[PDB]
Amino acid sequence: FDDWEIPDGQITVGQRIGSGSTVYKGKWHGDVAVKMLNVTAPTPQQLQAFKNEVGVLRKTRHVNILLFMGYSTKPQLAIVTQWCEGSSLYHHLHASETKFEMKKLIDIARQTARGMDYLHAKSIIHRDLKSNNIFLHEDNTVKIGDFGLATEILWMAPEVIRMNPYSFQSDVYAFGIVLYELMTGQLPYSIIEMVGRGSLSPDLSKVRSNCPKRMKRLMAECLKKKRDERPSFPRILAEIEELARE
Amino acid sequence: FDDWEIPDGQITVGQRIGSGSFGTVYKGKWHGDVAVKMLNVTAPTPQQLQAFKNEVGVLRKTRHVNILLFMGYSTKPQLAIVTQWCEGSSLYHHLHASETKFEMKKLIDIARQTARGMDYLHAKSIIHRDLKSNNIFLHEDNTVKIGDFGLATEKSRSILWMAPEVIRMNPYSFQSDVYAFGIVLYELMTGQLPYSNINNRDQIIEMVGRGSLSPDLSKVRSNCPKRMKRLMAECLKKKRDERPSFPRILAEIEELAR
Ligand SMILES: CCCS(=O)(=O)Nc1ccc(F)c(C(=O)c2c[nH]c3ncc(-c4ccc(OC)cc4)cc23)c1F
Ligand SMILES: CCCS(=O)(=O)Nc1ccc(F)c(C(=O)c2c[nH]c3ncc(-c4ccc(OC)cc4)cc23)c1F
Ligand SMILES: C[N+](C)(C)C
Ligand SMILES: C[N+](C)(C)C
Repeated sequence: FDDWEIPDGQITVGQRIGSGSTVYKGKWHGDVAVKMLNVTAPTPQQLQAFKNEVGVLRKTRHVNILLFMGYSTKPQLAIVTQWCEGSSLYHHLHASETKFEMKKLIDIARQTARGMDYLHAKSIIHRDLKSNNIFLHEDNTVKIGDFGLATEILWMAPEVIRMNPYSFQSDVYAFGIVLYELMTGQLPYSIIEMVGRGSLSPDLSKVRSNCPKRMKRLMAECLKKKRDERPSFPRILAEIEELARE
Repeated sequence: FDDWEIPDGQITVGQRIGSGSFGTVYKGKWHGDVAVKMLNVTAPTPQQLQAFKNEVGVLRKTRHVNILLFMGYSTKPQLAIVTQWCEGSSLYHHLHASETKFEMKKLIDIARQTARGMDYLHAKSIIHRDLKSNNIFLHEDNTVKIGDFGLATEKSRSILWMAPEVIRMNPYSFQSDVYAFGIVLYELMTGQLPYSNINNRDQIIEMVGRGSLSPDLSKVRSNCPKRMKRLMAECLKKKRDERPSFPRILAEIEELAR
């Protein structure tokens, strides 16, 4: 707690970047990102829950997840992480329209899976995984974010729509959707009633022609309508590592 | 300009930033961060190349802290211009997208640095023609840098920033640059663009062009100092001959700031 607190005198909040689970670029012993949560003058109960989550993030460390640097309470709850100069995967794919070579697509998927596997090995469900939460850092690594505050549509699993209902398996389906994004350059269904009941699912015929057959199949496994039929991240990750070498 | 050429083997073109004046802007690497503007030209004819080289000729001799530092050019695979990177994006993005709220003193500072940049360009016989918030950049070090002033003679041979005589036609001049600067001041002091309520282009053109419609000065901040508002109005005069020059604009600002 205390040792991770970044008093508001120590940090310069800069340009507003956008919204997630509200994000600014900032300064604190170098560049950072600061997420301002929608809370000021927290009640003791909110403060407590917040301290609990910061308790989890404190102990998370992996090259493929956003590095946690500290939190603030005044004037607003906030979370500070390292800055990712390469914007988000969502921005790269659907806005600036960057076209990565298939090697790079496979690489991004792999790094994402490494971070997700790590989170899950740490008993952290993401619940919100999407191309918007996948940031590209200057060193060319990929960092998953927005996994904080655990205990507190295009990427949603059918069971998560037709209400837990969240689970590790629903995370896996989100990752399937990200794979779809990577291999079609598009978002799916480009509704709730139809995906929830399993008569509508992402159109896999759309995927790139040079997408390796094992990637396409893994995407399909991750996107299965009944969650028990989805592969865990340990197996997802091994399968990606095998095919990337093959 | 052999010495200013940057062959494609020396630059790593990165993420697309957007479409500025004359071309498309990417972030890149060349002995550090750079911006590269890719012009809409590949396989230039000898005449395009020559025109482009003359322009590089001007750019290589320009140097002022309130204008993008020219770093060099490429001819292949496509014509390109390379300049220093501005980590703070554009004035336009700050005021209108991320709705950053500057204190009045920074607003005045931004107006001032821009004036210093514009004054510099004009002292250099360079007409901007495209001055707007979209091409006024905020550097990491908190300086402002004007861009898109490259290629003057090629433009020679955005309606919201356009002086009347430019709309109702080459009617470009130093004075129309001045009118543009006035629109930036309007943006700075009102936090908004002019004619915001008017969802129709050809309306703005016809009326502004004829002198019956002009930016609404009643919308400017309470805390905006009288001389700044006055200067803003002098800059926006419909008759180009009644606009001050940048030497006068800059001195007026230097003076009201103190
Ligand atoms: C340990 C993680 C805690 S968390 O689960 O709560 N996630 C978290 C916390 C705080 C943040 F600020 C962010 C966050 O969004 C970014 C962080 N570092 C970035 N670096 C760069 C861009 C970014 C630039 C430009 C963009 O273009 C629109 C998009 C994204 C975003 C971030 C975040 F994900
Ligand atoms: C010597 C001047 C020659 S010129 O007349 O041709 N101008 C010129 C040349 C080449 C360029 F790349 C640019 C140019 O646009 C930027 C330059 N350095 C930037 N640094 C940062 C953002 C920028 C980030 C993020 C944004 O967020 C949307 C917006 C703008 C743009 C530039 C430019 F103005
Ligand atoms: C402990 N941590 C620095 C890895 C977040
Ligand atoms: C010489 N310089 C124009 C690049 C500054």
